Amino acid sequence: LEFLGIQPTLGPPNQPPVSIWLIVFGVVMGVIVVGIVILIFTGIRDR
Amino acid sequence: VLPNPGLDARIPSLAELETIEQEEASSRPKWDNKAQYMLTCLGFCVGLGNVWRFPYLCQSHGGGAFMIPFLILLVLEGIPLLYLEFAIGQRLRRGSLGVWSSIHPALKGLGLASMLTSFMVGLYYNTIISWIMWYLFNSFQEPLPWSDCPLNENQTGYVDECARSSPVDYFWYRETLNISTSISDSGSIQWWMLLCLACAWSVLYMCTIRGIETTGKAVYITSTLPYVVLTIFLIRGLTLKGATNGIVFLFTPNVTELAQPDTWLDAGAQVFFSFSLAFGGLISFSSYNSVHNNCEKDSVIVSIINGFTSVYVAIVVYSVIGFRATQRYDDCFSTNILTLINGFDLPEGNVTQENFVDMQQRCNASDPAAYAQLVFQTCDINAFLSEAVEGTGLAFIVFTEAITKMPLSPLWSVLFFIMLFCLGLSSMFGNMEGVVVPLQDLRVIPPKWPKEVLTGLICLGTFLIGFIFTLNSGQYWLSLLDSYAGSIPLLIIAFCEMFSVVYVYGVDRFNKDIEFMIGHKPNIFWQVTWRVVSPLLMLIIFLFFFVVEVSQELTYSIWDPGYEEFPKSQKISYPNWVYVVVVIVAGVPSLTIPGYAIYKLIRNH
Ligand SMILES: *[C@@H]1O[C@H](CO)[C@@H](O[C@@H]2O[C@H](CO)[C@@H](O)[C@H](O)[C@H]2NC(C)=O)[C@H](O)[C@H]1NC(C)=O
Ligand SMILES: *[C@@H]1O[C@H](CO)[C@@H](O[C@@H]2O[C@H](CO)[C@@H](O)[C@H](O)[C@H]2NC(C)=O)[C@H](O)[C@H]1NC(C)=O
Ligand SMILES: CCCNC(=O)COc1ccc(Br)c(C)c1
Ligand SMILES: *[C@@H]1O[C@H](CO)[C@@H](O)[C@H](O)[C@H]1NC(C)=O
Ligand SMILES: *[C@@H]1O[C@H](CO)[C@@H](O)[C@H](O)[C@H]1NC(C)=O
Repeated sequence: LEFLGIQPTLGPPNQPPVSIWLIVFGVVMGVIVVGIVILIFTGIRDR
Repeated sequence: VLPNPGLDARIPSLAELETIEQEEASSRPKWDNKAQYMLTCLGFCVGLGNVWRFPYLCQSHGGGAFMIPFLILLVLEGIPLLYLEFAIGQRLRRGSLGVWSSIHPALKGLGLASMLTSFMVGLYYNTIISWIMWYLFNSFQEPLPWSDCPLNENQTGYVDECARSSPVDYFWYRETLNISTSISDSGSIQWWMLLCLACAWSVLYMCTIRGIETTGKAVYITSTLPYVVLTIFLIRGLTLKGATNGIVFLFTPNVTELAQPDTWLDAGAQVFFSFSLAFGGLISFSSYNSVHNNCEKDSVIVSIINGFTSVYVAIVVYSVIGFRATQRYDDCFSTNILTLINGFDLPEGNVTQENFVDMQQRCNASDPAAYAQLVFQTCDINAFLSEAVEGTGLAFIVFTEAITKMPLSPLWSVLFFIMLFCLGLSSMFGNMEGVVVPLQDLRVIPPKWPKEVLTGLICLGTFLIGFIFTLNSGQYWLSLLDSYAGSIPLLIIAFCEMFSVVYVYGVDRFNKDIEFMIGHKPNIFWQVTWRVVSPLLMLIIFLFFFVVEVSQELTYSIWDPGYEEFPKSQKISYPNWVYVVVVIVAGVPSLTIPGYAIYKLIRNH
């Protein structure tokens, strides 16, 4: 239903407020550093 | 006859092998089982092959017209080279540098050449993995970021760059890459890329912290995950819209393309990447097992599975391409129908796909000189299907939008990028093992110096030198590096390996030692391939590449919003100084032979 001279303009979306990519990177890096810490501890545990 | 040209009494002798095989000496890594070694070799081969290299060339040169020469050259050259590489190891019991220095120790240059080539390949790689994981991070949400354009400051219409082009090209070239108009022009560090690259390097270093003893476990799911995901893509990629539409396009050859030999030029290079030859790699994998292993069966099964996986990935890629082309053609036809209907105010349901030409003729006959105001565009299949993307657009641009059109887009997006990440990780494992091993093999490192320290130091150094790719001109530099990395160094390394095996050492002694080690003397096929088939066939393509190096032009597509016909490719040639860069890869291998000859001639007296 178009009026040939009147077009919609109010369509602003604001879905992501926190940039989920940042939190995903953060949890991935936390897991990575935990893994490297346990790996180096086990490697140095070669007593 | 005793065909030993005065090279014995210094190589690890056969009696030395008998003495070492009956007491299992320690201080040497060994695979837990033949499966952990089969699987890691398979993962390295598939990782080097089927990411950013095989599908891109398959869809760039036409498809089918490239698969046939690739298959014939693979079955003629890769199997002999793979068997030779796998059997020269497990015999001299050393790494690539050590193996090539054990016999005829005058040169030792091919080992360091392979070291440098692997280092460069890993340098330009692991940036692809950084981009893959960055695209993976932005998943896990229903409104995928590349599906929609961002609103301008006017809050009424889209941005000009995002409107003249697609949302996906904007999310890649601008939101992620932040590419520059010029090539020499640089920018900030682009902290997103720095964070992603640091994450990639950290996960790689953690995965191979202690070397083989960890990687053998790491591959157990890393070299097997991109086989259970890919298959299901088939059951999705066939029966959605393009069943026997893109696959049929792939299956029919192209006689015109085979006439142009340029495709052949790349095809050979592909097998070097497909079978992971010319690197250190498999040698360190090969010379880590017992002396009672059947190398021929290993080579044949690896080659067969590699060919099968190549066929699989080609089928899936062209399936997605055909589905996308069909969708674009359908939407263009619908736009044409809508234009006619709005022009002449016919009932909406009267014109369809098949009754369009007759109604168009009726419309112009009825009311001439008013139809002429309409702008009609033409669209037919085999015009969208023949369109080829350059660079790394195959997925970041094609597969992303094809996924968005699909119903449950985030799920297949995340699983596809996980597959890609796993393939890249297996690849990086493979060319990482070919690094440090030569460094610890040349034996100048201080004694204690635990391997973890050396791996960390090399990882941080590679991170520092790869810092460059995180700039605003990183994509251009990566394309420039890839335009010359590979091919010629790999061809030179293969020629050196073949020459050293055939002339130095000897074919006859090779037959004797393989017969004593496991038996099953190679039949005439292998002997004729190593004698005149493989070396001559590789030398002719090397010469052909050298000849056509003079006439191929030198340019690259650029992303300049401030330029007319913006959604089109622009070529601006190359700067005058960038040529100097490629010289660093020009004459690496044969530098040390004259130096050693001079040292021998002038040092004795
Ligand atoms: C088969 O391969 C040839 C090899 O290029 C294709 O040729 C290109 O076709 C496009 C559009 O017709 C032209 O712009 C180029 O000039 C052609 N290439 C050459 C040789 O210059 C041909 O279209 C392909 N046909 C298919 C896909 O079956
Ligand atoms: C619609 O009608 C136009 C008339 O303008 C068609 O064009 C002309 O067709 C005659 C052939 O009898 C040619 O000699 C002219 O050169 C054409 N152009 C003119 C007069 O400007 C036109 O072909 C029709 N549109 C379509 C379907 O193409
Ligand atoms: C990632 C940089 C270049 N882009 C590509 O290689 C994408 O092409 C591929 C590669 C592998 C696989 Br499986 C599939 C399904 C597609
Ligand atoms: C990165 O992109 C934004 C716009 O999205 C732009 O303003 C900025 O200048 C870009 N970064 C650099 C160093 O140019
Ligand atoms: C659809 O096209 C036909 C022939 O032009 C004509 O009857 C009319 O334009 C449409 N049909 C009906 C029932 O309206």
